[PDB]
Amino acid sequence: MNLFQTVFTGSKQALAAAEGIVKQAVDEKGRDYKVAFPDTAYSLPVIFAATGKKITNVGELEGALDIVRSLIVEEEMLDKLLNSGLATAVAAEIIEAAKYVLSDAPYAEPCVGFISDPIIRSLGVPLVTGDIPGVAVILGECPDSETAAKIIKDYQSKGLLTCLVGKVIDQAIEGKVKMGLDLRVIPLGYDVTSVIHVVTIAIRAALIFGGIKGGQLNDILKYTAERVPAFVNAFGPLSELVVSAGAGAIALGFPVLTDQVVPEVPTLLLTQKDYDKMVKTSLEARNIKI
Amino acid sequence: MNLFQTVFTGSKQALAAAEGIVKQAVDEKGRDYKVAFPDTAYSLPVIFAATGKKITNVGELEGALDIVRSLIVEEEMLDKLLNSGLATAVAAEIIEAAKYVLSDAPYAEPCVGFISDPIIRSLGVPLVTGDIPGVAVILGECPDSETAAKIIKDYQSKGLLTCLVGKVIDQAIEGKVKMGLDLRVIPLGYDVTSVIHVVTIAIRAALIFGGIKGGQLNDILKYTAERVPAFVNAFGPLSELVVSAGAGAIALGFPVLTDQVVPEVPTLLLTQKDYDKMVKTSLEARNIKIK
Amino acid sequence: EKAKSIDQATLQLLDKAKQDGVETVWDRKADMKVQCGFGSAGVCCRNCSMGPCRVSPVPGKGVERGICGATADVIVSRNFARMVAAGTAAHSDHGRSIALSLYHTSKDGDIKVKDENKLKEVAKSFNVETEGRDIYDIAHDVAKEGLSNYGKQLGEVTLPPSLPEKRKELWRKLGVYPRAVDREIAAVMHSTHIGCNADAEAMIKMSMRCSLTDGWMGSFMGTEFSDIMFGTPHSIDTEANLGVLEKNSVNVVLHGHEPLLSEMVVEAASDPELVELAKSVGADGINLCGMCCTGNEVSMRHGIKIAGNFMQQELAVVTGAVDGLIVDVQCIMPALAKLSKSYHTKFITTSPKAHITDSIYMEFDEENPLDSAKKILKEAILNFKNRDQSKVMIPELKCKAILGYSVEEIINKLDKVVNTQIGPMQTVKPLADVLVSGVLRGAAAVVGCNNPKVVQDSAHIETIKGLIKNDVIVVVTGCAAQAAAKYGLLQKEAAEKYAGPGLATVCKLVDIPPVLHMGSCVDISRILDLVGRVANLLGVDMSDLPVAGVAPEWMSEKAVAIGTYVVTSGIDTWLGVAPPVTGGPEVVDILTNKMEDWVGAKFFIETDPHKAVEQIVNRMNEKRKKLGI
Amino acid sequence: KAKSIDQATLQLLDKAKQDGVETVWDRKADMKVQCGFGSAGVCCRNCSMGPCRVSPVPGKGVERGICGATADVIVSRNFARMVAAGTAAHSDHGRSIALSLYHTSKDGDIKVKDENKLKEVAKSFNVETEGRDIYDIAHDVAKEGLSNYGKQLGEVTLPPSLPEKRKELWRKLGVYPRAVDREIAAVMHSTHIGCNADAEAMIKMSMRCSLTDGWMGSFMGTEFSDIMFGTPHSIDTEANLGVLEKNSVNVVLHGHEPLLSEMVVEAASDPELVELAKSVGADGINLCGMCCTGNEVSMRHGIKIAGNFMQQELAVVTGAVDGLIVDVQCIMPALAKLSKSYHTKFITTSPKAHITDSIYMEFDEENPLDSAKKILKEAILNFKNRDQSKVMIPELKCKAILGYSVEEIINKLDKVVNTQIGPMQTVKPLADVLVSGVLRGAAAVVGCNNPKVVQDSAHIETIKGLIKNDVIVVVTGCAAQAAAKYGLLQKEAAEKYAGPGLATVCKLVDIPPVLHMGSCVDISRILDLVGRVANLLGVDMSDLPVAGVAPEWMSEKAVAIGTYVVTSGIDTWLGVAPPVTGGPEVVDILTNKMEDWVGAKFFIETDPHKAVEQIVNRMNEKRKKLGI
Amino acid sequence: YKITEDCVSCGSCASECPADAISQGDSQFVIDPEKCIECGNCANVCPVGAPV
Ligand code: SF4
Ligand code: SF4
Ligand code: SF4
Ligand code: SF4
Ligand code: SF4
Repeated sequence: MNLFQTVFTGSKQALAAAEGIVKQAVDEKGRDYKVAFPDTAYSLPVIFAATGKKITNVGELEGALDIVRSLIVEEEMLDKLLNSGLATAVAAEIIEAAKYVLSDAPYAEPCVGFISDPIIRSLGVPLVTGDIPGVAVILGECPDSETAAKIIKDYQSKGLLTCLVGKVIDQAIEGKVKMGLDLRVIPLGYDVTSVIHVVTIAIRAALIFGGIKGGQLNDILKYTAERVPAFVNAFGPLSELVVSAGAGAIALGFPVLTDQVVPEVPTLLLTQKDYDKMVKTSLEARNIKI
Repeated sequence: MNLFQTVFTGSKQALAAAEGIVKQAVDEKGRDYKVAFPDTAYSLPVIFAATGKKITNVGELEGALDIVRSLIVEEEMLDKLLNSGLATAVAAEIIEAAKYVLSDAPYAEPCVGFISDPIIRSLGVPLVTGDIPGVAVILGECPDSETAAKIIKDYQSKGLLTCLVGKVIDQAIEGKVKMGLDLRVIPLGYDVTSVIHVVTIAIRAALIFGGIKGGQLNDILKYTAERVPAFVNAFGPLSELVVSAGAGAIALGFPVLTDQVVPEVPTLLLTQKDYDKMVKTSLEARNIKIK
Repeated sequence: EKAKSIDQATLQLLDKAKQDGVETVWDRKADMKVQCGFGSAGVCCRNCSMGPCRVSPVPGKGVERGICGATADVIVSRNFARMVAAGTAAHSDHGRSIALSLYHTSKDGDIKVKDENKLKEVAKSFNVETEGRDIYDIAHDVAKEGLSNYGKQLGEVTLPPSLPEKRKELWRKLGVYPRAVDREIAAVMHSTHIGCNADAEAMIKMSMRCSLTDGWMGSFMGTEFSDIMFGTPHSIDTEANLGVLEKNSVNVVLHGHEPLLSEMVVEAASDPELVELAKSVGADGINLCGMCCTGNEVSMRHGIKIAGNFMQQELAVVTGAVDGLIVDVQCIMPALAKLSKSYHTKFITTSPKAHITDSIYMEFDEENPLDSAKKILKEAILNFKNRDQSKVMIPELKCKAILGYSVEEIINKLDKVVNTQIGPMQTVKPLADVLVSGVLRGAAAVVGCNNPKVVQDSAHIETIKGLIKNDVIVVVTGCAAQAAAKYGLLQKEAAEKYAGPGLATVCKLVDIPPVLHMGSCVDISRILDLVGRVANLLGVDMSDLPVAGVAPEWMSEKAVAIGTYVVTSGIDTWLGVAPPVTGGPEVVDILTNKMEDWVGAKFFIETDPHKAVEQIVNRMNEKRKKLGI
Repeated sequence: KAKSIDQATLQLLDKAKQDGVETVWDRKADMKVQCGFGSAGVCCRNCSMGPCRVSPVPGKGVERGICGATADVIVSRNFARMVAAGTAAHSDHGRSIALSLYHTSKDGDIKVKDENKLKEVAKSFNVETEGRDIYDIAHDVAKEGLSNYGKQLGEVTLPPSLPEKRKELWRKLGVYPRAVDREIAAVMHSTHIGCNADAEAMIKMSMRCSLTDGWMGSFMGTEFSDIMFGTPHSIDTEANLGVLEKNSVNVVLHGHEPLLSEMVVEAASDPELVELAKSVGADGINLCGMCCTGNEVSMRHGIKIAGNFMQQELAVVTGAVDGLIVDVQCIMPALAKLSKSYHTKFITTSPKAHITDSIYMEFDEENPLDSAKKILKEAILNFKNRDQSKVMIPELKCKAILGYSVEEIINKLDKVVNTQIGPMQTVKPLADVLVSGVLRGAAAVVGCNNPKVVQDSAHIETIKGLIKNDVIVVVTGCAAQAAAKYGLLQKEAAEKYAGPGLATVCKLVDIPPVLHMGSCVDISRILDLVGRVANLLGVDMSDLPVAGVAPEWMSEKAVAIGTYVVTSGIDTWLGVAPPVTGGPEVVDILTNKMEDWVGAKFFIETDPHKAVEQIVNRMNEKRKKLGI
Repeated sequence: YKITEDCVSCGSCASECPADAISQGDSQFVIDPEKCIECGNCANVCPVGAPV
């Protein structure tokens, strides 16, 4: 299975999970039941950026699966791969929205789940200033808790805002990593879809700071690529869904670095086994100056 | 001038001299005057051998010039060259016959001129038994008298009959070579045409001992080539006439050896400058063995 | 009826040539009318004076065998083999001249060593010691080894390290492993003699064996020694098409293939005495322009403007502005000699290998190359006084081009997209990565000449545009490269105008045009080198890669030899002009079907460029699926 | 018209008609009127812009090819490529011989049989011989010979018989040879589209290429073959198809490479193979040779010659050929088809000469004798498949004498040398007979057959005319085999056909008027002989009254041979017009201007009697120039 | 249509002939008058213009 097929398989799996959770939400709560994220002004940010539509009820959430379906075209060309990554991102957002409408408190500390607009505005000032020279999106599991803690604290000591997805949260807790918004170590959630909660940070950064109106998807992607200094460090074995989510990160212009053997794409998808050089490799790949 | 042209030129010169001397014989003696050689039954042997005709008067001698003319065809092929050599031999015979017509005794001693038939029968038996291993025809002039005397006496000591033409007769006399029929040293004459007098010896050897009738020219030439162990040693510069006469000797199967640079023909015309090896060269060239 | 060219400057000059009453290659092609069917199918034989023999191109009908009994397949296979042998001979003679020039290099001479690192690497490839040695002693030893490659009768030849071990083993098992170049040419010529080889498969295998000595020995050594003596090409700007001629300057056009003469002419053009002479004859200066492969060489190494490719050579004279036309060998239309009579142009032949009747012969002296080049150039400059400016018409059509993409230059460009903390540097690894990931679907080489049978430059341009639109990166050589230069494809902007998404992204990241000009026809060896490196980086044979070669408008025997050795190396080749083999069904089956069993690649005959692009994409995709990428 | 003058050929043609098989004559008839453009040489196919055909008549029709090439350019390039192909064939033969010499050993299958010849050749190659092992010398000589093929630096090595004046003339003209494969490659390069478009330069390049055949390739092949297999001497043999035996296994060796035929001859005396031939019901093994390999084995061992080129098919038509073993060159591919109509095993042995539907048994040069033995065993076992009811062997055979190498000729000439004069072991007697005019000259008759000429007619008529005019004749190849079949290779022939001077010379030297000097590469011997004569007279080879004739040639090898013979300074008559009539400049160069360059030129004459007359006139002209 | 002695036997007319009237003969190609449709395509396809 080559890179394109891996991304397409991951996107299809994300679509299947989104369809299942949306069916569960429709069964339990009804199509008139409200759909929203806590304290946001852009409804579902990824769908709003891609199409301009605001998802307000469960029926509209079920109708948002058509966006995911139309973004998956299984032809081995780079544009289709980027669209399939974006389809995975939309499916992850739909899954997170369904989680929020199904449970009153989907995320229990230390996981924070969705990040509200006021937090985005608070982080915007140090973002453009340079006190936050980048965003380190760490996903998966490192071979040890010690190495995960070392990498996370190296990023933290450099001022980067690091977000944690998956078992790396538990490894960092075992590694005595101090977490919080002021400490710039944000645990999003143990599920892969929780990575969307940092993606919407970039998307809304284009909506708030960039002033790009909803539906101008290419302008949003250009803004995230040229203004948001985000990158992904994917540790541990990578499923097809993880590779598809990384394709979404690449579609937003965010390079993906991993310790796994993957079909490398220069400046976009890079393998770095040496955990002692992963921080420097990511800073070079994202062109970040400390 | 190549070999063929040299031979043709010599034959033409021989014809010119034959025509001139025949004209003198006609003007002084008339066409009814008798033509003969002293003591022979073959008339003029070369003409009798070639045509079978006996020539008795001067008018027929004048009519024999047509034989010489018919034998000179100037085409560069070996057969024409041999025929032209025979033309020189016939012309030389006509010149010698006219010599006997014009002057009663044309040769003065030591020269003997024509060789009579009884002499041929006298030396014919040694020629058959091998007591005479060969006939050395020496003509021309050696660089010095002692060189000629050495070569001549070398042939004489080996039992060969040597015949002399030209200045070698005087050189041998200066070299004190004892000349005689019993001494097997026969001077024929100082002129080149006198070499015909030893040619007729080979011709009449075919007529007398071979029993070949006149006019059977090919049989006579075959006889002289196989049966008569004659060869020619030509010393000193060679004129075209000498070369054409040598072609006549070659026509009879007699190889020609010389000390001059010539267009050599293997086994037939050979150059040997080393006078100390000329006798041995000739014996090998004529397949002559001394017992 | 049919258009003669897609190039507007070509069309303007064809109208001028019609107005001037001079004949062109198009006119002569029209005069030839319907060409002989037997020769077109390859079923005519003239290999002995029992002939000429022609057999039916249709099996089962008409005359079946030549007088000696040779079948249509035998006649076709022998004709094809002789075309391959002729192309190999041309390329090998070029490489032999280059090696002899290398053998005569000196520190204080006209010919020096300009790239010492390249020479040391080549010496390593030839098992020549370099450490603690004089550079010219090394150069002479390398030249001796290269020359031995041409005529050694004992032992094995030397092949570049980029050639995969698997490909060499496959060649050895097949029986096509190359011997000395001249020996293989002689072997082909011997086996085509009457009453020798009458088996199509063996004949094709002998021709493949001969073509390998061209691709991997002759052209390769010529290219690498030319780099050593004249410098490795790097990215450089130039201008292309007939508009580069100057009305107010002396115009000197270099046509042919051998680079030493053109290098010496370029050096002589900067001589102060010649520049002063050009000023004194009333010209602003000296304008050197190149055509065909010698133009490609001087443009790759110095940015000399390219006047035009093969079928434009006559039109260069038609402008009335060419004061001197200096030619060495190969692809020099003899009609130029006649054509230059209608203008003031001095048509100067310089090589004893290529005498042309009624041209001015000034033998280029290899012993004193610079002085000889100065004399020839002085004749061209002095001819400027005979210019008739009333007969001058130079189209205002020229295009900017970027070229100079040797393998070394490509690797240097690829180093830009290498993460320093990962590495390694100075490899083809980024290209291998983009090919394996599928961001680039493949790489295609577009090579070859023009041919009056095809609308000039149409097939080249359509094939290149289709390939780059399908995210296939294109490398170009020769007259195809010059057609791309004239059209405007050799530009960074072309990436966003013609390329597909993946290739546009790659071009933006690496800062290269989507079409890479890799040099002259012998520089096709560079392409081989590149592919080999990629194969060696992936641990596979060259037949496992999604690569292809295209000759949309080929005409020369050299093109036949090139296609043969490209296929034999394991790279599928598309031919835009049918070779004379349709008369022999067995030869067609060998070249287009059975060759894949032998060497893993085969010929494709396709005269429609769009269909050729579709077939190339499908073949690349199926090879990718075989490879798992 | 008649198909042949040979009666056995005619009987077998009648048999082939009765058997329903087609011959070369039938295919020639089927070809009907051959293409005029190709016949005149005005067709070009050197690039895929073509095919181009220009008018063979200047001033009419299409004048230039698409690239602009004139008729003269197209003709000259076609001629040059024919020369290059012929040179390639001969050079590949010589290269195989040189490699075989390099692999000689004392205890191996291939040894050194003529050490004196090897030492003389080593002297010619600047190889030391005193106090050295013979096989070390042989290996060094083979290395020098191989370097002649592919050296890129320095000058090639040429035989000492080549006059210094001829070398200097070649250097001044610009045709002095380089390494053989290099010259072949150069010719192929300059004929490529858009290279050489000047007929004079093209012809000079072709002459330069042909010199590497005549004086290097063929010469080295011949001399190394003498070293390994023995110098030929006077030997008796039988010729024509009658040599086949009904009651014996018949093994026919066809081709040009001599190592295979030498090993087959050696294997034929193997006791096991002779016993096997007896066990399959045959009286024994009858080896017969055809074309040049037959010439080689006949010159060195007296192997009977079955026939020349256009008889090969008829050999199978007899129904008595159990095995036909072929190596390379002049092997009609139709033989394979023909072999299906009979029991004959048609065996190809060389990787250079695969033939479809033939039995391929690769001749292994590493173990030549064992490989020859297995091939011969296959031929012997095929005798059981003989159908004696289909067998017809014409009772027509002729005695022949051959083996006249230069060494043998010198040995014969030693007889007419006076011991008290000498010298011995020189060509001086031959020079003497030529200078004196007893012999008008010497003529080489070479070449193939060609269906365009009544087979063997032109060879026989030319030879008889020449010897009748006191021109001594040396013959090679298929012409030599035609002479053998006719009966000219006999001492008696001297008194039956020769003129007076030649008859006298033959009687004195005890030789036939026609001397068989071997195969087509053995034409180098002729060059050697002529060179010696020239060197003895202190003149160039163009000053001698010598000539070469190719009455019925067909092959590219014949074109290369004629080209290098003319370039060496020997006028050459061609009995078959080469495809050059379309280029007036090329005709003028070959037949008129060449004499200004090298002192000789081509003569095109399809009437043999007129050719004999012209040869005699030209020889007389050169004699008058020389003063003889 | 009728062919003339100008024919050099290049074989072009033979194949081009729609009606296939043209056949190779003893000294030149020949045209069968009974089956010639008078199209004249042979004249068009001739390097020497033999078909008249
Ligand atoms: S090689 Fe055969 S097919 Fe070719 S021209 Fe000669 S006889 Fe005819
Ligand atoms: S290809 Fe053959 S048949 Fe056709 S014109 Fe040329 S020589 Fe004649
Ligand atoms: S080289 Fe010239 S004449 Fe020959 S086929 Fe090509 S274009 Fe025609
Ligand atoms: S096209 Fe003309 S030249 Fe050719 S065969 Fe027909 S009539 Fe003859
Ligand atoms: S006119 Fe037409 S039908 Fe008649 S012969 Fe000519 S091509 Fe054939």
